[PDB]
Amino acid sequence: NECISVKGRIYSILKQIGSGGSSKVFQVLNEKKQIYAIKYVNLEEADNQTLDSYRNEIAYLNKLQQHSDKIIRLYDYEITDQYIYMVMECGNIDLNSWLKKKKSIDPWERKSYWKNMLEAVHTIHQHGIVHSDLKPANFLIVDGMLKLIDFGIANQMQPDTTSVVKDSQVGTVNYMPPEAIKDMSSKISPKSDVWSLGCILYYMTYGKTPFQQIINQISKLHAIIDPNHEIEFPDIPEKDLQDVLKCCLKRDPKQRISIPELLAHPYVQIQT
Ligand SMILES: [Cl-]
Ligand SMILES: [Cl-]
Repeated sequence: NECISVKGRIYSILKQIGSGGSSKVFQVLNEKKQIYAIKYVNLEEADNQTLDSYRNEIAYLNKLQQHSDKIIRLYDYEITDQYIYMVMECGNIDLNSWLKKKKSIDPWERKSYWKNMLEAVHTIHQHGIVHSDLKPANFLIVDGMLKLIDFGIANQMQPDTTSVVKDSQVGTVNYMPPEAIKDMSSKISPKSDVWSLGCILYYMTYGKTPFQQIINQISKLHAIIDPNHEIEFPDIPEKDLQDVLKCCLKRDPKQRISIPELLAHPYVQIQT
């Protein structure tokens, strides 16, 4: 059936994982029958700003390879004026797809994923990137590890079928930090990613993001910035987890906990 050549290396297409804006992802095999994911981007009719954002995303992905194995591997790539191919490490399943099909998450699993997420995001912060759009879909489960897939630089959407890609009703403000919303009139910092990570852990803890129940988007944004609107933190066995969540979801980012401090938190450091 179909092949893709990248830097002269031939890859046969096992299957298509999804589509995007003008994008496709495929599971492929090399000549030794080792599996990879190839992202294809059609550059035809794409503007400098999008090109530049992909160029910049690739440069960062490329550079940060060496710094953390909680970043998706970029084995190789090919860029012309007409297209991009990126040869990347293939995963098992994204975190959102995984969480959506899980009844309840094992406490140990949750903690372990939490550590992976902190480390990946810590890495990008150390190279001056604030992602600013973190959600479960930005993480891929690989060998039982979470790996960050993108840096929020590229104007890309993670792979899905035709109906989802053309669905105007996807794109949540459920993970959006208060300081971004008050920005609207640079409030965004590494603390913004802490809030979003906090919403992911909260989800993995209580089965919903903090404001998921507010269905009107404008109402939801109103609740996110409203200090008087209390976030519920139901008592749970893991008191360290409960604390983490309270520390990540402080509306004032100066009061909000940082990543280096999350990495020294009991929830992360003390076992059983
Ligand atoms: Cl895309
Ligand atoms: Cl629990």
